[PDB]
Amino acid sequence: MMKGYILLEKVNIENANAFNNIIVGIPAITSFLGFARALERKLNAKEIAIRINGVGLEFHEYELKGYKNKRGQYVTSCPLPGSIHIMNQAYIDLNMSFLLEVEGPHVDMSTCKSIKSTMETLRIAGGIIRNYKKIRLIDTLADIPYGYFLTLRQDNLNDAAGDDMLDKMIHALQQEDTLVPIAVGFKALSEVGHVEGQRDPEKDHCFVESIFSLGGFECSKILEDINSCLWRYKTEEGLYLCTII
Amino acid sequence: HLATHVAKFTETNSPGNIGAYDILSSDMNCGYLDTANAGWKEYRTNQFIKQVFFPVGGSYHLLSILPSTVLNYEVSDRLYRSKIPKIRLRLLSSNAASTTGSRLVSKNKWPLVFQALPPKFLEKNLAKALDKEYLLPDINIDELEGVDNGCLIDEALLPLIIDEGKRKGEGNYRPRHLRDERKEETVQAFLDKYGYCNIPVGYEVHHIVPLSQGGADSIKNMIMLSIEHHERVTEAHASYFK
Amino acid sequence: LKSRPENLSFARCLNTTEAKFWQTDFLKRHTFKLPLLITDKAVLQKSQSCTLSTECDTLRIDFGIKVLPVKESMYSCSDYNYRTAIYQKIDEYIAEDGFLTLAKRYVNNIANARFLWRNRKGAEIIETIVTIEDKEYPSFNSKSFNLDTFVEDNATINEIAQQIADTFAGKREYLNIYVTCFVKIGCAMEVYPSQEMTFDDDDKGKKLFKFEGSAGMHSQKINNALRTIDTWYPDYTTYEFPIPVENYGAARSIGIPFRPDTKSFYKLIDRMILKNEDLPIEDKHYVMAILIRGGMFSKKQE
Amino acid sequence: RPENLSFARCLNTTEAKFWQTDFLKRHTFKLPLLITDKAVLNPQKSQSCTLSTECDTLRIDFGIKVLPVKESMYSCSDYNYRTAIYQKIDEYIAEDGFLTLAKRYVNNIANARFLWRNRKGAEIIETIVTIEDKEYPSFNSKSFNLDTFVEDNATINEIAQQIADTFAGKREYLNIYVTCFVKIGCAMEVYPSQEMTFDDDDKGKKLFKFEGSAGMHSQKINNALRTIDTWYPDYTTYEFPIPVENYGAARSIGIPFRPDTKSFYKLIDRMILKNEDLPIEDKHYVMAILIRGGMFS
Amino acid sequence: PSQEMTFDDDDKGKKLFKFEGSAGMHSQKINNALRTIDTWYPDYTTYEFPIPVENY
RNA sequence: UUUAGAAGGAGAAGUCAUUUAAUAAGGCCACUGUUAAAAAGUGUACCGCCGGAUAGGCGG
Repeated sequence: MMKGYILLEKVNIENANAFNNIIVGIPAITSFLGFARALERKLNAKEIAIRINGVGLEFHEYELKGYKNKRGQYVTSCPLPGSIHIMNQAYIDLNMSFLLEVEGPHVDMSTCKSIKSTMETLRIAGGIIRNYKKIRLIDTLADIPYGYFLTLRQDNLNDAAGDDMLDKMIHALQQEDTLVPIAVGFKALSEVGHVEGQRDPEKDHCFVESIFSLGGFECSKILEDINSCLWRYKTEEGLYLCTII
Repeated sequence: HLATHVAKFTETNSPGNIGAYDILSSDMNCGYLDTANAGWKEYRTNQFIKQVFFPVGGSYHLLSILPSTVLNYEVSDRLYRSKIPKIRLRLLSSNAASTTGSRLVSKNKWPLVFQALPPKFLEKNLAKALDKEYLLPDINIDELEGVDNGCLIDEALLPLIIDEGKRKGEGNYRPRHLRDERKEETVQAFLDKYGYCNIPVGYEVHHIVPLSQGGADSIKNMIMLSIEHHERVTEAHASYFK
Repeated sequence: LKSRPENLSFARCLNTTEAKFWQTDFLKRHTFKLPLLITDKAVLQKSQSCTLSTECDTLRIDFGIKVLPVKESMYSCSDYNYRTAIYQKIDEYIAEDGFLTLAKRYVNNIANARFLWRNRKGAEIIETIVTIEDKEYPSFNSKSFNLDTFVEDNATINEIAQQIADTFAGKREYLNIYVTCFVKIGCAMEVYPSQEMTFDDDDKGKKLFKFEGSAGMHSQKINNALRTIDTWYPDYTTYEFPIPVENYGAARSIGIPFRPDTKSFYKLIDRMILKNEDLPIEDKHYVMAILIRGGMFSKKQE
Repeated sequence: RPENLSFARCLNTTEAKFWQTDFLKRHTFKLPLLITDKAVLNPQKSQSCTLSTECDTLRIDFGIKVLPVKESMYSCSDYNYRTAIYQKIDEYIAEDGFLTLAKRYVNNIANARFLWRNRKGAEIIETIVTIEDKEYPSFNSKSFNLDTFVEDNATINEIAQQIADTFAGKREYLNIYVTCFVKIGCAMEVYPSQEMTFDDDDKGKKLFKFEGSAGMHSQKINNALRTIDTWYPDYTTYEFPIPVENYGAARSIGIPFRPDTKSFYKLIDRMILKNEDLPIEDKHYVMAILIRGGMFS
Repeated sequence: PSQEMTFDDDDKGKKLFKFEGSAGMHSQKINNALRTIDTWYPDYTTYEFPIPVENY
């Protein structure tokens, strides 16, 4: 039982779901959190017994699946619908990297082969893995290549002019260009019982809606803390969420 | 119709009247926002709606995700006059919205939507696709001339090697972090290139564009050299790659 | 058991990536390789078109395939009896055939290089090369293979079909295939890349697939020619050409469904798990063929 | 009318690239021709192309590629239509095999009609075909007229026999590459194609840049070769050929010429379904349209 | 004499010093010859030679 | 166990015509570039032989 962190370096994904609710481009972070949880479950199916809790995102390159129409606005592309008309979807080519806060025994020069074997049956936000560049276990603060980290900056999200989120989001968005909208977890309702029609009937069912906040990009050289990134799960009385504290 | 949480928006072919509405208004300045925290000017079983799993610290909970179509209508009019970047989405026809049966979606079936682009020096292009592709020599196939088994043996061919180092990879230099890595497969490459048991003591390893303007660790992009030849080309390549 | 589960989902077992185009000659194929940018033209309109340079003769297309087992790739099943029943059926099919009669045709498709659709007509010579990440394979000429007469007695076809049938059975867990092709058209002729579904308020031209400038093809189209081996549909003896594999047989070329009768997917699953009758080998071939492609196989609740 | 039916064009042309030579060393000389720019008097920038002062001949390089009509049948939504098209094409090729139109196509290359304005004022025009290692005999395009078609040559008959036999019989593709030389003078004004601009506050004259230098459109070099429609009614009075199209008349005259009498929106209801016998000029028009292709629904 | 560095790589061979129609020596070499008198560095007994008086 | 699981964009085209931009014009005046340095790794590698396989070994 020792604390460490693994790095998934330069994972490029085609057709990742970039149309979560309102944000076109960067997907919801719960996609990456559930990807880390699916990797944790895949390693738990094997008898390695290794836990993962904490994930930070480092974006390198992005390609919205489209072009520019006249002046700079984007028009996006889509496949042809078939056997069961198109309604609303978008896709992206991401080239980003993962920091996974890894907590569990027997990590040094181990579990990398298991992660490599179990990664091939995984999709990041519904997109193909293709070829990630490397898996690394270097335990330094300056172990990051030249990328940009998407963190939770609750400064203009919290303190800005405007009475409420709506009359405050766009007003906090004019003066800062790096700051971007981010879907951050999701909670709506109650009645956690066992109503039918579930994907797995032996679980807890709910009717849940996405929630939103702000985010920002900082380089690998200039930074504040590891604790200012590496997003964590959190749970309350029906208010499941992901945050950095 | 006009409810905030209506189905048949993220997908289709889901026969249901799933409307959750909103009788709760908690509009405090928290660290987040929801459909009730917004401006907001305007539920049993599930099939063909997105279902996810979330850990509660202990077990897992299966959660069905409903859209925020009132926020989808409000973002369009908020972004109509705003100056931050925005991405249009013309991925719809009128008959699909008529079949779906939502009056709010019918007025805004081609919405002006929020977006989150990473900064504009991160978007890929032709140079950002050609930097990951590295050149190859146009002659190295087998023992052609001046060569017994891989190594450049005879003389009067190092001008040919110097013009193969030229004529490819000129003016297209990349930064240091935009360079191909040196993998650990290379020891097995010297093992099974021609039949060597290990790295020869009497030979070295070299490429034709070493760490400058292309070059990768392929199965053919290495040419082993002698001491004098490598010593000469270390300055010969730096003569034009100053 | 009486009915299909309320939520059944299958992952696709043949995940292809999008391809990208490059222009090269036929005497300098593996040697050098130029980017094929999408240029623009005047039409009487703003029409995007692509063509080779005046100093090139062929074009080059590279794309990759990933193979996952059908047994393991069950993403969501809301039952245990149905899961064990189809598991037993899959083990029975492995024991009796070994998933080889499907894989031979799945590699017959790439043997004739059907993934270059309008690029095939008028071409001079083809050099489709298939490479796995550990083993290289000999090339073949796509003009010697008919588009209807399949080959079930080749060598490279048999080897690759067996090596992918082990993954289909469940012996391995993944497979990666890299394919390169060198269709020879002529000097400064026209190539035919893919075209997007980007609607526009003002524009009325055709925009082709950019993909960082260097043109290419969608993975949806490049997969469609690798699963067009259905010759077991009814009245096949009056048509003499294969069709792609779907549920209802609704090929977009014709508009009349090829197999909408009881020889289908729903009405064969209703006759396989529940009935457990000795349906012939072609029906089982089709059933595991559509189960390889996968999708959403939930029962029709209302 | 039936479901989605379409076609592909059976003859294909590249985009010709302009050059500039001198007629003394016309085999061994080749110089590029870049589109200049000079403003004209009103705020407006316009481009113009002209030769240099030390040369004398314009050069055009373009190649043709032919496929069979059976191999060019693209979108088939019904097999009754497809087998009717097959039967009509085989009863056409049972006796001549597209021999009427291929000869006129090869003649239309042979006059060098593809230069729309560069033929206005020329001393000598020659046409060379050198696709294989063998060299075809050189041409004399100044000894031809627009209205009449010649039928008794050697190289025209040989090449027309080659395309008319590859149209149905031997092989699927065939490529023939042609090079043309026009003597217009010294440092004169040459006319490449024009580009459809789409920006406001600019009355530009953006000419066509192919591979940087001057060039020619593909739809314009395929509009001169498609002008052979000397079978339409009211031809003896007007006495000029018209480009072949699904409607009646081109945009040159404005008024329609064949809106009802012979047009693919009208006669195909009484051709593909009734299969009644038609005169050979109507069949020539129908397979001229099926040579061009396009949507037919 | 001390060579004239890698000025122009037209001649790959080692050049020499040429000024006023003769050879000689760079006087930076003479300067670093006369500057080698420092025997006050740390761990003098381990190495035991003079070192040129440089910044470090 | 990730707004998870799935998907054929297609065929066809004529952008064309002419056009004078030009008259007039003062870049100015003054401010020390200096401090200090390692190009040279050994800069070229021959015979007498025994050996008759161009194996391999002694001496100058």
